[PDB]
Amino acid sequence: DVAGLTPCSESKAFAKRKKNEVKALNKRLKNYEADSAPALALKATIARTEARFDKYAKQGLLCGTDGLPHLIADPGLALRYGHAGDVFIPTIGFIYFAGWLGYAGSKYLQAVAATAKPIEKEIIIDVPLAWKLLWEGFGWPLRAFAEYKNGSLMEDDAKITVSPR
Amino acid sequence: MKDFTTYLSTAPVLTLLSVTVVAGLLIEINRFFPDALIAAF
Amino acid sequence: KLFPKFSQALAQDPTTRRIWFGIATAHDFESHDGMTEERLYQKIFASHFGQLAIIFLWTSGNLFHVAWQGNFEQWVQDPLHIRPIAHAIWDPHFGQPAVEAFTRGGASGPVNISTSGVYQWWYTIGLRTNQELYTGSIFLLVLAALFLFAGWLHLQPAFQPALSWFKNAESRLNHHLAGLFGVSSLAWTGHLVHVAIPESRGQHVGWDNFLTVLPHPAGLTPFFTGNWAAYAENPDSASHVFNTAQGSGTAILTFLGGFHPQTQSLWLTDMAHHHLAIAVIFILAGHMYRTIFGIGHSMREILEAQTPPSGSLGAGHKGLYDTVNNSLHFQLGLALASVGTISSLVAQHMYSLPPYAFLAQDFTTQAALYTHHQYIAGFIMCGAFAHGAIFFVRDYDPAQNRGNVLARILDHKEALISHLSWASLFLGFHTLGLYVHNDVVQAFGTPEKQILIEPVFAQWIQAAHGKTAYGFDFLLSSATSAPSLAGQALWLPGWLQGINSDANSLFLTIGPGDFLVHHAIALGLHTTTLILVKGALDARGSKLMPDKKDFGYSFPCDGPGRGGTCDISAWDAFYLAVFWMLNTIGWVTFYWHWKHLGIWQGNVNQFNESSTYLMGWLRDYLWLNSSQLINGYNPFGMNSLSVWAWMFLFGHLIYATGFMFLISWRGYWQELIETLAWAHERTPLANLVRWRDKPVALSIVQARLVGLTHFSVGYVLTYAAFLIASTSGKF
Amino acid sequence: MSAQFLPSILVPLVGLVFPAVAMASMFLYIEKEEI
Amino acid sequence: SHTVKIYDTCIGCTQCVRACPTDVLEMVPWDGCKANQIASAPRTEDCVGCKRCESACPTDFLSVRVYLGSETTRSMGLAY
Amino acid sequence: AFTPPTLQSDTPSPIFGGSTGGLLSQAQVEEFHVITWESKKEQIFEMPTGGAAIMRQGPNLLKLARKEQCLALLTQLRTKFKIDGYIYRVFPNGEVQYLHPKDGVYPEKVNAGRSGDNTNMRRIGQNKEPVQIKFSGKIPAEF
Amino acid sequence: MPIADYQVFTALFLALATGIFAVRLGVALYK
Amino acid sequence: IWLSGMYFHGARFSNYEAWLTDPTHIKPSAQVVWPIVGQEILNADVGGGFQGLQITSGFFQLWRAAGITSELQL
Amino acid sequence: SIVIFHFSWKMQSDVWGTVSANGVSHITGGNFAQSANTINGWLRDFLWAQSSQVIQSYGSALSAYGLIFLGAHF
Ligand code: CLA
Ligand code: CLA
Ligand code: CLA
Ligand code: CLA
Ligand code: CLA
Ligand code: CLA
Ligand SMILES: CC1=C(/C=C/C(C)=C/C=C/C(C)=C/C=C/C=C(C)/C=C/C=C(C)/C=C/C2=C(C)CCCC2(C)C)C(C)(C)CCC1
Ligand code: SF4
Ligand code: SF4
Ligand code: SF4
Repeated sequence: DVAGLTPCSESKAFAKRKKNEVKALNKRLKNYEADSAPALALKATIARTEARFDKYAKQGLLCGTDGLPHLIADPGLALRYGHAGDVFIPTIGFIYFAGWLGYAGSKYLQAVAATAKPIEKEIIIDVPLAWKLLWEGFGWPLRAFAEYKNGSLMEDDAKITVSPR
Repeated sequence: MKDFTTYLSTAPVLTLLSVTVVAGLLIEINRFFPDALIAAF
Repeated sequence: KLFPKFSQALAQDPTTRRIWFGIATAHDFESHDGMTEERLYQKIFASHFGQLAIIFLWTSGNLFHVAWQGNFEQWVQDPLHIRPIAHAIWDPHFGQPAVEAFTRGGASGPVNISTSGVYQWWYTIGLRTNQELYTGSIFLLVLAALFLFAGWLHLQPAFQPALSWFKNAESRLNHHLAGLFGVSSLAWTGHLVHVAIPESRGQHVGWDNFLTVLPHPAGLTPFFTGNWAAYAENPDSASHVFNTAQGSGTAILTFLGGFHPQTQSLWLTDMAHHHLAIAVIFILAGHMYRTIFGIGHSMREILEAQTPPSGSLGAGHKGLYDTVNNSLHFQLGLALASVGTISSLVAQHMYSLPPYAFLAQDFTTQAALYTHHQYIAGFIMCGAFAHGAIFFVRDYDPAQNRGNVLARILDHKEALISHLSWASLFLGFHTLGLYVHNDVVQAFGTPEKQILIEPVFAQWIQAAHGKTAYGFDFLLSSATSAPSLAGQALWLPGWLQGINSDANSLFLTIGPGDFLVHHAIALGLHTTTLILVKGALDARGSKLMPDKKDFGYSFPCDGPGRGGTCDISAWDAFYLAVFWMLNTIGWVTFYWHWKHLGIWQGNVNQFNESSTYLMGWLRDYLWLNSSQLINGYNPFGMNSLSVWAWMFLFGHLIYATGFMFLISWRGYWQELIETLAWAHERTPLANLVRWRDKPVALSIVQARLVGLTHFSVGYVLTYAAFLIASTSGKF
Repeated sequence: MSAQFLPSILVPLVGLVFPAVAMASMFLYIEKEEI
Repeated sequence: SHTVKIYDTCIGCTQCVRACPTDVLEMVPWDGCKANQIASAPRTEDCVGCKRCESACPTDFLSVRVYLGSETTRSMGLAY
Repeated sequence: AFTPPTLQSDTPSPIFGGSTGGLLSQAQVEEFHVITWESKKEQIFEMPTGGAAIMRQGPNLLKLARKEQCLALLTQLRTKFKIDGYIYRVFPNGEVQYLHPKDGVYPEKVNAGRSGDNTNMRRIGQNKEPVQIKFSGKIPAEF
Repeated sequence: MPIADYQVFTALFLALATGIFAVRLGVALYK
Repeated sequence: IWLSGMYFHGARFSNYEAWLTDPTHIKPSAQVVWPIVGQEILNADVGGGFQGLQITSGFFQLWRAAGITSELQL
Repeated sequence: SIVIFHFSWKMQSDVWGTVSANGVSHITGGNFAQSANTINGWLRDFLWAQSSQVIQSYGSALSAYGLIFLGAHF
């Protein structure tokens, strides 16, 4: 409980939702020989649904007045309640992968800018160079913080063109 | 060959290839690790 | 060919344009021929007098129609079982069934049922009979005549005030803060205490006997002896019946907080005390600036000293006094921004803290008032930004405003525009993505895979106000905290009682659906601000058009050169932002209406579960609630909701028409009209009639204006019809 | 209500007589050529 | 009755005067450029506003500059 | 010096079958235009009002409504036929102006003896500020 | 007690007077 | 290529042979979806002991009019 | 679009249906003849009414048609 939200493993509405959705799939089953391809597909679907509902209850997600899992988007109020996997950990994971792709693209631009025909190396990518830079982009937190502490990441506005006010 | 590989490096083909690779990867991850709502480690 | 008396350039126009543009430029006095600053200010002053006359006549007409054709006397007796009548209907196209269907609130003939909430207001402020309404109407009619006479009086060279009188800002602020605001609310407190409070306790106080009635049994001695607490001795009991004397009390300046149990509105003594405090504060604030008595402030010196050292702001606010004072569009933009934000404030408070008796009890009035003031605020905000753009194009002097915050904010405009772009892109991408994800996983029959973020920050703030529902137990929700111990004897009993009850709109419970909708609102505000701010800053010139200020605020384009420059002017930025303002206010009103429609039926679950995906909005809101509206007239007859069904289709038609002007552009129409001109000059029996004005297709900017006006009118009419017919039908 | 006849006279005045007269006067004035 | 101006950044390339469809721009002798010629707009009563002149100027920023203004029968391009 | 030629009214017109794009009521109240050229062979050309006409040997005259139609026709002649023509402006009272080849020399070639009207000797941003010229019945680019 | 006819007529006459004041102010503004 | 795809899907992922026997109650289908993200629900209970999307291209009626009556011929 | 709307309503109202051994019971019941005369008739008796099967398609095999219907609106 973090804000009037009982753990889904306790909420009765969550188990009721599990029950109802499984009962619907059972009603769909009761029409085929339990060895035909449709019957096997339905049985696999029911197994998948049961696995999902047990997995959600195991991880202690919070269910509301209705039986639906809720997430917490405040560090500290999710780290002292064991719910950091809801937003904070995926926040780190995204920020990392997004930065990886962005840094790989940025370094590819800065690498093909200093060539003979920079406008040509954007529509006909150099795949070995792109792949090398894609591999080097994994350390992007380190390299980006190095360039910020170095001052080489950014450009002074006296050199960027601007509009006539 | 060299020109064929140059064609395979063009933005229309390489973009489509990379989107296909990433899509296939996400599809595989969701096929083996489905219904993952949180980063449970 | 001399109609545009103010514009010689348009007078010589041989086409129909001279009429169109001759109307749309009638109030832009600064662009008129032979115009001086003195004359501009005098003409503006007289126009303001005309505006106040219009406002007083409109309110007098409302009062007269309610007194004459309304059922106010009947509504006073049974405020909850009577439908307030607006005005009578006299239409010679009505069939008999329509006359049958529009005879409603007991009136002898067809009538309109009022959704403006003026009945509740006049009932709350002390008006009980129709003779009082008629007296108010007559007094306001005379007052409008007096303001008209003053407006004519000050247009006269014997009475015309000099230009230096208008620019006197210190005296004007002194008199508006202390006199227009302070004394006016002081007199409102006087009315409340002398009339509205006693009329709320069964006693009748009128012009006949107000000098023979003590508002307090020990009148005026506690006030002058400092024993002020004697004016809050016995307040209104929790079993008080409004308009009657069942447990009335003698206190006139109470501070109970919360709501009246029966009316579900604010206590009237609370509002009297409110206005007393406001009066004192505003008079004190009105004694701040220097006039002719050798004390006070020179605002110029204040602005000249607000320059931080280290030069973070540059020259600080050096030259802002003259900048604001000399430019009328700067002042107009500031006033519009303030008035629009206050209109939004009025809308957001008056539903959660209803101030009028038996308001909130009536549901269509709540929705109507909220949506009205929200749309008004949205339009006013667009106007504030439009006039900021006009200030930059017209009245901005780089030499005077050199190094001050205005120049500094023009200096780095790309940072502002790029960061607005990032914020809007983020909000749009993510709110749309979450809505689509919820919608897809619901579509596949697995609603438990929904991303339902909890609004823990807003829930935490709600808990800080004493809402003991999320278990935060933070500030006012902790009966032991310092703010709780401080207010537990003044205001906190009633306030906590109101906030912790689900019978009102005071701080509604919020879940994931509220999170998603608030982020949609954030997307709307940020994108509208992006368009408006970009068009205001990118108005003196772009990289594409470095000399844009040489062309003015409004112009079509810059030809098809340099790739094409359609919609390049700042006026076109205002044009494009009006659409986003409409969309954002539509989201806000949709959210409010569905939340409260779930609230009023007791079925909070419908919203709380169906609002996390977009098909829930399309099906459980628009489609479900439109059943009674579209059934207003049908092959089996019609009911009172036929007018709203017709208005529904009417707004649809207007909006669809506006697309014609928005999509098709001047060039197909010119050739088409010109073929028509060949047809007319060239057909027998019609050559005897010729046009005095050469018929030409609407101009580019004019057509954009026409399409935008149709779009806005259709939007407003359609939503108003849906709202009124969907709330009044069910309640 | 009182003066039941009064709307039946005022409504045609404001929705037919006044609009036609105002439009005629306005169209005469915008084409007055010399004001 | 559009206001057409020519500024000294002109290089006298004759593009603006071949572009114009109504013969408003013209070549006159000058000395502030290598071609020893500049454009001029004497017949500006004929300017329609098409800005073909302004779309052909190679100078940055543009040397021939049109400011649409008052509208007449010639400026509005009316054949009826 | 140069002397503009005189409009000879008795000139053969191109063989044309009649069009719905010809003159209108504007040519009887305001003014219209006339274009004259000299054809080295009788040949088919495209009249700017739709359709095709045949220009005859020698002098040809053709009257249109707008000046721009006449110049479009003349540009067609100069490109696809290498024929040089003259554009006169006819008023309905009888007055005749002479328009396009104003100095006998075409507008793209320097004539030395032309008027440099509307030629500012400042750049584009060197114009005055609108706040300085407020309430003046002009625009910043004519000071 | 509904308002009487003479009250309606007095109101309408005073409205006419106010309209006269309005037209005076309007023509003053047009000048 | 498009026609080959249509006939191949009719031959492999369609209930054509089941639909021939009872054309009045079996709903024509010729496209099945995978299990990958709960999209299995899209497999309709069309009939013939089959699960798939319900086609509306009129290919079954066309093939019957041609006179097919086998999934080898497709 | 107007042509296909006309075809859909006319066929669902005056042709398509089931025979109940005593008369044809059409899908919509014949409301085209009396309700198509007005714009509100099209908005209510054809477009609001017949959209009930698409907005209530979540969790079924037609759920995809419920998504595209929304998605196309985007
Ligand atoms: C690697 C290329 C790259 C990089 C490093 C950036 C970086 C940035 N962009 Mg940008 N952008 C890009 C490509 C890139 N962009 C492209 C191709 C487009 C056209 C669609 C845009 C359109 C765009 C807009 C409209 C905006 C930005 C903005 C921004 C800034 C905010 C961060 C952000 O979330 O942007 C958002 C990113 C996107 C909207 C799309 C990203 C495009 C893909 C995902 C990346 C391309 C990778 C490349 C194709 C692969 C090369 C790898 C190599 C091995 C070959 C940031 C500095 C915002 C800003 O103004 O700054 C505050 C802003 O509003 N970008
Ligand atoms: C400006 C609004 C206003 C007006 C016009 C009046 C007028 C009146 N009040 Mg009242 N009153 C008001 C506000 C007002 N009051 C407020 C805000 C409160 C408290 C919430 C009260 C509470 C009150 C009580 C309890 C009583 C009255 C009474 C009276 C009547 C007797 C006159 C009097 O008070 O003795 C004369 C006043 C003085 C000798 C000194 C007053 C001078 C003050 C302190 C300064 C004036 C400056 C002021 C800002 C000017 C504003 C201009 C404005 C009036 C246009 C009188 C008709 C008494 C009565 O007999 O009931 C009929 C009575 O007992 N009033
Ligand atoms: C205190 C409020 C206020 C004031 C005093 C002004 C004053 C002024 N504005 Mg302004 N403005 C405001 C608010 C205000 N505005 C707001 C809220 C907006 C946002 C919409 C705008 C947006 C705006 C723009 C874009 C422009 C001005 C302009 C001007 C100047 C000339 C006005 C004009 O051209 O008249 C002409 C008046 C009209 C043409 C009226 C048009 C008809 C309306 C818009 C719609 C009519 C449809 C009708 C309601 C439908 C009937 C309903 C029924 C059928 C159901 C003038 C000084 C112009 C300017 O400064 O020039 C540079 C300019 O271009 N304003
Ligand atoms: C449903 C209609 C619609 C939509 C979706 C948008 C969306 C957007 N508008 Mg827009 N607008 C609209 C109507 C709409 N507008 C109308 C009618 C007008 C009046 C002309 C305007 C006028 C307007 C202006 C003036 C501006 C915008 C801006 C923006 C962008 C704001 C940033 C954002 O929210 O990021 C969120 C991004 C999205 C919501 C796009 C969705 C992402 C797609 C769907 C993902 C791609 C999936 C897939 C690969 C698609 C390709 C598949 C296909 C090729 C097979 C955004 C993309 C502002 C802007 O440019 O941003 C900086 C801007 O200033 N709008
Ligand atoms: C609902 C929106 C709407 C409406 C009403 C129209 C209407 C019209 N369009 Mg248009 N169009 C639209 C959307 C719309 N369009 C959009 C979105 C586009 C972008 C693609 C276009 C693009 C377009 C083009 C390219 C053309 C038209 C043309 C026309 C005209 C054809 C003549 C006609 O239809 O007969 C009659 C008109 C009507 C039936 C309109 C309704 C009027 C009512 C039924 C009767 C009028 C009496 C009235 C109620 C009484 C007066 C009341 C009093 C207070 C004044 C017509 C006025 C064509 C045209 O100009 O003429 C051929 C033309 O070529 N439109
Ligand atoms: C400005 C507010 C206002 C509004 C919106 C209306 C609206 C209406 N009135 Mg009403 N009226 C008003 C003020 C107003 N009135 C006032 C202050 C009085 C007191 C004298 C009256 C007395 C009155 C009577 C006796 C009647 C109406 C009636 C009507 C209805 C039919 C209109 C008509 O033909 O009557 C004509 C209206 C008049 C002859 C006088 C109204 C003059 C107002 C003040 C015009 C103000 C102009 C406005 C502010 C600016 C708009 C610009 C415009 C000039 C182009 C209509 C709904 C009739 C009705 O009941 O229909 C069933 C009816 O018989 N009114
Ligand atoms: C464009 C332009 C313009 C215009 C602008 C605008 C329009 C602006 C605005 C804006 C706006 C419209 C804003 C708003 C605002 C507000 C704010 C910003 C606020 C606030 C507040 C606070 C901070 C609060 C606090 C508190 C709380 C928290 C609660 C309780 C109470 C208290 C008080 C404590 C101008 C001409 C001028 C200039 C130039 C150009
Ligand atoms: S299409 Fe219209 S707005 Fe765009 S450049 Fe051409 S004339 Fe200007
Ligand atoms: S196109 Fe520009 S640079 Fe060239 S002659 Fe004309 S004005 Fe001068
Ligand atoms: S705008 Fe057109 S008509 Fe005017 S000068 Fe330029 S090219 Fe000539």
